[PDB]
Amino acid sequence: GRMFAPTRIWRKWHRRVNVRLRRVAVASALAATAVPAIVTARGHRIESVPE
Amino acid sequence: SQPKSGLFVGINKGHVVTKRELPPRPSDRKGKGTKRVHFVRNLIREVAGFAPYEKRITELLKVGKDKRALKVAKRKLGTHKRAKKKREEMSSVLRKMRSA
Amino acid sequence: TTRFKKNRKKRGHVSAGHGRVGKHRKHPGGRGNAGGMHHHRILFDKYHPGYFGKVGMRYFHKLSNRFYTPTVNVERLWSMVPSDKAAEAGGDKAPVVDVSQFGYFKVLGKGMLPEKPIVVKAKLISKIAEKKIKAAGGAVVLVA
Amino acid sequence: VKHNNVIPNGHFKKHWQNYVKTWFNQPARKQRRRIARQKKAVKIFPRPTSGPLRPIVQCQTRKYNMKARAGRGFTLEELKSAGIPKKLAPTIGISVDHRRKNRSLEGMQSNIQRLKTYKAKLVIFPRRARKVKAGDSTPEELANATQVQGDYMPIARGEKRSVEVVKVTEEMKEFKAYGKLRVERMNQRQLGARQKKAAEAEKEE
Amino acid sequence: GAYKFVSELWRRKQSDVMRFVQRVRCWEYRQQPAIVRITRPTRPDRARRLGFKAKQGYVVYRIRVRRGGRKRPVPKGIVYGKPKHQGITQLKFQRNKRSVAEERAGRRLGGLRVLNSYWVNEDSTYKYFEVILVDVAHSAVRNDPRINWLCKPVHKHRELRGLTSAGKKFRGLRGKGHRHHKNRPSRRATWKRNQTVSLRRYR
RNA sequence: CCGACUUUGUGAAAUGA
RNA sequence: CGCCCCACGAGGCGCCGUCAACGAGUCGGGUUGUUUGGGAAUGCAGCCCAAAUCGGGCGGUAGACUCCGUCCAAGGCUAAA
RNA sequence: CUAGUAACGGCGAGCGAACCGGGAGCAGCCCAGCUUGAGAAUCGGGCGGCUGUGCCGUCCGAAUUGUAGUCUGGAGAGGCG
Ligand SMILES: [Mg+2]
Ligand SMILES: [Mg+2]
Ligand SMILES: [Mg+2]
Ligand SMILES: [Mg+2]
Ligand SMILES: [Mg+2]
Ligand SMILES: [Mg+2]
Ligand SMILES: [Mg+2]
Ligand SMILES: [Mg+2]
Ligand SMILES: [Mg+2]
Ligand SMILES: [Mg+2]
Ligand SMILES: [Mg+2]
Ligand SMILES: [Mg+2]
Repeated sequence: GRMFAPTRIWRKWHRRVNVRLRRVAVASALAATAVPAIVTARGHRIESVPE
Repeated sequence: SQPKSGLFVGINKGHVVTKRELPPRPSDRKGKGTKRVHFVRNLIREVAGFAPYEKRITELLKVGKDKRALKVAKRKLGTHKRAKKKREEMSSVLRKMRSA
Repeated sequence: TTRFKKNRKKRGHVSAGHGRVGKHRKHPGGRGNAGGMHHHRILFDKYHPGYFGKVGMRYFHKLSNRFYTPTVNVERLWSMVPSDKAAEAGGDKAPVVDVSQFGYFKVLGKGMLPEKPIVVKAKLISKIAEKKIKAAGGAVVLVA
Repeated sequence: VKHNNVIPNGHFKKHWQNYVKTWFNQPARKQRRRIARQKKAVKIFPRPTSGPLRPIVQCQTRKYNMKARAGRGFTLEELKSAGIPKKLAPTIGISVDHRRKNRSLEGMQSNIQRLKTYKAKLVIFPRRARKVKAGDSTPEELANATQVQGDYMPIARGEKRSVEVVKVTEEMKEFKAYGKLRVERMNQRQLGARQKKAAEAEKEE
Repeated sequence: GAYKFVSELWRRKQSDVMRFVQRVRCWEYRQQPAIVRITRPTRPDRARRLGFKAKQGYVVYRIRVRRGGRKRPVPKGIVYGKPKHQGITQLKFQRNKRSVAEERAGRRLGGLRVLNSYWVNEDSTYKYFEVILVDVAHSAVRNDPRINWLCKPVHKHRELRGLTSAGKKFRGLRGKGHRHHKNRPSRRATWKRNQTVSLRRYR
């Protein structure tokens, strides 16, 4: 027989975020690239990068 | 004709632009009867004859009871606008047959 | 976020949170607004007063364009003139504002104005907008 | 229905699940239109990619009466007064709209300046190689011809926000603009009642 | 030019001469089959203005149809349903008789394509139309640019699909503004469009 | 069931206008 | 790129004032039925009436008059999105 | 987008478009009618040729109850340049 409440193609697949909120998030991610403790916490082997 | 008043509300309200007179186009003569079509229609008119309600219009006009002439012409044709001019046309036919 | 829906916490509780005595059947009150005049009467005449009936006269083929009057209060007019051309001004010389250039048809009269004169040039004015502009020393120029 | 909520207007009593339209092909139409635009540009090289020229016209409708937009074509009056024949105008990248009417000099000269600008910066290849007839253009400047891309003659949608600074005159202060603005509303209300009494003034006296 | 004369003489349809000739033609028509080949149009002017030409391949076929409305074909007037669909005798067919005649001639005449059809005569029970048919395999039609457009495959059974003059009349395509905006491209197309729930991607 | 319009044309009389 | 050289025909442009021809049981009207958001009637259809050429259809309330805005149906073809 | 709006609905449940505007693409055309009358200038078919999706010649036929050409209202026909 069926499945309960069959899956349908018109789910909400794509969600929308405000353009300014995307930009703010890209700003915070760029800021977080600059902090060596954040990269090292995040899982990159950086003990020999110069600066 | 003359342009708007320039005031947003009131008699002839609107915004002022120097109005312009349109050149004559075709279709402003649209319906202006021509020499040959008048010739054709007038010739065929007596050859065919008059439709029976039009004959009743002739009778009521030559009696002179124009109100009922219009009334029956309206009840045949359908609307006052064409009933009126059908009565005018048939009055024209009666003047052009009592001219002689 | 189905991992958050409270149905998941109601797993194992036989009734899925809808009661044993009064069960959860299809539509025990009717589809939609059924019985506004009859048994949802309390609801409709408590929370939606004025729901039922005609009031007013019909208006065939309304265009919303015919009714377009964007309005601006007097208090916001001075934001429309830039600071430079607020400086390029004195007691006898005042800036001229075309609100129609800003998208406003009528100029309404809410709020304060600075004592500095201003010549607002609109399509429609209120009584009070004029009284406040005159009292501020400006003037009104009606255009369209 | 139950606790305080808007009266629902669900228009889902038909078989709407047979007519749901999903937009998963939106990127696909974007890319297909882009492809079609490239392959039209290469074919109509070196014609302008926006197509023929379009007139500055006013919109209808009190809400947008002041906001100019690109129309459909130049009128016959405009083509004639700019000196470009009817049947030739669509040939060289100029739309023609025989249905518009010119009701203002303000519109006509506005578009005539566009016709003159287009003819000023127009180049036309000869129908053949060596034969350069009237209306053509010289090879030396034909040789640098490019395909302009985008809108090559932009239209300002509203006249620019300009606020100059002027004097406040005494007779300008004396002007009761609201009283003015009520007087013609009164006249518009009374327009029938006035002309009627005028009509029987003539009819009797 | 005689066609103005003859056209006006057919405009006067209640005159004595037209009454005579039209009654006698009505009798002659009533004494023949429903669909009959006729060599030449009885209304040359009307045929011409609709695209008839004295050229090979254009044939004229006279079609008879009964009059009156469409009375519902149900077994005893019994219509099982709610009272609002329960009538029989005052229902009207949503195609005009001109179209019915074209759609009779089109079915019986497979190898030819319907161009137009025009009223010729009428009585209490039967309307007579003349249908202009075109033979599209015939070289004299293949070589006439004004009529090649009818040889392309997309113009098959125009009559059966609602594309002729009568077709557009009963489809309500005679009009453009309001009062006629639902019928473009078709009533069913606009119903589908207005019923499609548009669920945008980023809704 | 019956009434009107329609196919539905021709001329004749008697009563109303 | 090469040979073939484009007219007294057609077109465009300028002027003139003379003509200026345009689709009928079709429009349109009544009534009925269906349909529409279309409401003194949105389309369509049946029956009856049935045209106009200083005219005809519109201007979302039926009606008559005056003026104004607008278009030219009852034949046909036509990609693109 | 207008808009779950004007409207429609035992004005209850409900139902519900359009104009404007922004975009995608944008291309407009041809007939019938008055118009060769020194003269059917048009079309088809059989046969024949060649260069062969056609062209040409000859002979029949269609057609004057009108094929071709000019015209389509934005016009057009005439006359001058
Ligand atoms: Mg519990
Ligand atoms: Mg619960
Ligand atoms: Mg239970
Ligand atoms: Mg309960
Ligand atoms: Mg209980
Ligand atoms: Mg009760
Ligand atoms: Mg269901
Ligand atoms: Mg049905
Ligand atoms: Mg109806
Ligand atoms: Mg078509
Ligand atoms: Mg809203
Ligand atoms: Mg419905």
